[PDB]
Amino acid sequence: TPQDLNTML
Amino acid sequence: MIQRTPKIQVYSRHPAENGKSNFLNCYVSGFHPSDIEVDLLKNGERIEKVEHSDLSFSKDWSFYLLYYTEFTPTEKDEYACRVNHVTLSQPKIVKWDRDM
Amino acid sequence: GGSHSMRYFYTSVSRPGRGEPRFISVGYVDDTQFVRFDSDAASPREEPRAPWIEQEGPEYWDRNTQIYKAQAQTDRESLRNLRGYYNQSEAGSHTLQSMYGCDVGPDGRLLRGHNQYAYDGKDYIALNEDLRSWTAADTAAQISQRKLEAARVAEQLRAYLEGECVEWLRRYLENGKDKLERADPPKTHVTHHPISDHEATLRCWALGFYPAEITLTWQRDGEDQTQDTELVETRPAGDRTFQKWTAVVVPSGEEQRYTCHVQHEGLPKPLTLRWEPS
Amino acid sequence: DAKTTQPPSMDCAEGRAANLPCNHSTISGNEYVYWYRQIHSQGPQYIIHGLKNNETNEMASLIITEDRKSSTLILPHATLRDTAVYYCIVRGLNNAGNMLTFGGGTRLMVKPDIQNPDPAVYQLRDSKSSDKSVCLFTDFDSQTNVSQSKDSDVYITDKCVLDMRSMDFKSNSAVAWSNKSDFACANAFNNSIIPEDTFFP
Amino acid sequence: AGVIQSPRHEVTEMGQEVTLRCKPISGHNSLFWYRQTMMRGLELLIYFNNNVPIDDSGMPEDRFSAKMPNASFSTLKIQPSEPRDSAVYFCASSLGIDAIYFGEGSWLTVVEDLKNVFPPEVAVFEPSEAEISHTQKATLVCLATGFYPDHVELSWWVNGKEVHSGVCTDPQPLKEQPALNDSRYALSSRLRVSATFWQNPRNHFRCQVQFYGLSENDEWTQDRAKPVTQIVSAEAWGRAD
Repeated sequence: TPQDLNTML
Repeated sequence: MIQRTPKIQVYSRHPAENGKSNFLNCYVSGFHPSDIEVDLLKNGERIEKVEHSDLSFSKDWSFYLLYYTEFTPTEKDEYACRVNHVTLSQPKIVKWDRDM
Repeated sequence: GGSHSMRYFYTSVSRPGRGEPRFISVGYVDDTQFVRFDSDAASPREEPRAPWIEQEGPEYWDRNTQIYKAQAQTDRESLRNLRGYYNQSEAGSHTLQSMYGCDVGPDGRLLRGHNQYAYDGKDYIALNEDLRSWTAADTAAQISQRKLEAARVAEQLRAYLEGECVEWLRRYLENGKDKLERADPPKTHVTHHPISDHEATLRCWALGFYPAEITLTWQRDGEDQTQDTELVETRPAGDRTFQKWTAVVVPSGEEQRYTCHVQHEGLPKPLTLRWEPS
Repeated sequence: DAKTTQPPSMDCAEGRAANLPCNHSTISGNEYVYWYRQIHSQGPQYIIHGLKNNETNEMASLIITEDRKSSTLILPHATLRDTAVYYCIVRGLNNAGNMLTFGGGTRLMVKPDIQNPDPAVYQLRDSKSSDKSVCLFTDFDSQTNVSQSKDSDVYITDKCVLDMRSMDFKSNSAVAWSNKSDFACANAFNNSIIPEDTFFP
Repeated sequence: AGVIQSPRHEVTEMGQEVTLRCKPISGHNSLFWYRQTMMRGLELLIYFNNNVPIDDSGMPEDRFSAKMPNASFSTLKIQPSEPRDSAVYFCASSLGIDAIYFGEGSWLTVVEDLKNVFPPEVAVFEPSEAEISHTQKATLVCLATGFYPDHVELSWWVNGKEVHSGVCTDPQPLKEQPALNDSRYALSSRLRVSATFWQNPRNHFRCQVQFYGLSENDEWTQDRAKPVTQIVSAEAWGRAD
């Protein structure tokens, strides 16, 4: 299952 | 930000036996960026219902794709893979060599 | 080794003069892909690419679809931010790749976590092995680093990598037991191709093996020969198995001088073999 | 989703420690315990949070049990400003759980120390010379409950705590009024709100 | 600074478009919109993270739209407002997994009809001489009555300066006609001073009620003065009597 995050750079 | 040229292998899924159903594969790997054009050809003609794997990439970030189709190798039919990429001044045409 | 790994690979490609970038995600357990997501689809959704993942209920697919969609719009933000950091123009296409996941041991316990990013094919920023710090490639990456440190993203990632990653990997390994705990040994054989009246090619073949890791070596008189050898990259057969071969050029006779050695998991002991002619 | 449970209400004496319990038996390992409080017509106010270790700050101390299945917020010296609704909230470390989901909370009432109760009901006249008046029940001890009236024509405020800094003096109070002709301060709160030893001038 | 929200008060006739604005704390990358009513308490309407809407399951299915065009600005809009939309809308933000911090809120009353809006009447009730004799203290009581809706802020002003010591104001206004939908509100406050301070006729006491109502730029066809946002006060002087 994918990480439940939407990290931004 | 540099770019990487595709490595191309053209090969059958199983050892080629003329007259027996098989799969023809064009594996492109090690390239960057991801926009790439890949066609399988029988005697110079584009094979129609060619499929490809989902875009993925290696630990060094370079992409790879398997293009494949069912086919029946024969003694004289010529199969090749055409690849165009931003690193190529001319599209490459790699002929299928059943010994490779 | 009796260990396992799970990995997600994201590719976002910006599209200048147009709208949202292209976002693609794929997930693997070891060398077996099991999911995919493509923003280009009509109604994009996470989709199964292996038998043992179709068992998951629709909560799985809805949740992961939402995760990928949010990631795609965020990657769009990241791409225009990075374009700003480097002072690049609006005309060109650019790529942001992410790859993350977890390596666990035979006990199912975590051995290593990963979460790293590349921009236009180049290492941009990576979570260090301690899962608590970052390594940036350049000064732009340090802008990103200050953002990630302020938001404490490393602790979120450590939660995921020590938590959902290992648990879901153990679940997958149990559900696809046959297909993921297997180790298919390579069917191996040597062929001969005369190129002259004294020169020839001696090719050692490994077919049908899993996983992809393998080592082939040519040994002249039982001694490591690495001279005029050709070694092609390991390649997918398309049936979830792999293929590889290595070739050596050889003068006149003396073919029996040469031996090919094959190291692979599914093999009980390494394999030594020579050209058995007819 | 809400994972916490709390007692709906709790009373505390001014200057005494307030121990506010919270249960969260299904808490996960990637989930923090947060405590917020809300006064009246104000936005929720962060108090404190923690994962595994107990925590302290200027406002409170937070005790999380070893199995993490329950916790206690501790206000070590309640003041009148601590009267508010206190929310115990679980907050996870990913997007599914990053928002706060507010439950019932605990309505905490900080009761003032009334050293010298002097309960009385006074009549106050409008300064504008309109012959209107209000009734003021005041100086009663903090254990007195002011009930509302069943008559929609009689208005009785909740109890209100006044801090008179000019004399370091605190006092409870409630205000009643009504246009009803039979309404008088003698009967304004006699509605079982006042004990017999109330002073009626 | 903290979370900035505007407008703090909005009293507007149903059928209008309502826009609530929020500025998160500088550098915060997550933003939440919450609604608070009596029935359900605080409820998440929408959660943005890094400008991307993550969870809008709490948004009403119609008439409600939330936007985050840039990292330092978000709006909640209600396309045609309706009286049931009345509530307090809170904006909160956070920097990563640090604590979420809330704004002071936008208090929205969507009113069936502007003719329903009434400013308060204010009356100051002088201390009882029985209280003065019995305790040597003197309690003044302010009463604001007859106002609708219930956006009022009461304050006490002694000799021209706003005071806080010795004041207790009701936390919520009560209903004057608790059954009817016509119901105005009332609010009480107490200011308690020394008997000697009240007995000085030089001391001036003013109870002030700030009322949020119509904009000066609202339409109005009634005979009575437009019930605009305004202050209403009542006063009393001290008395040696």
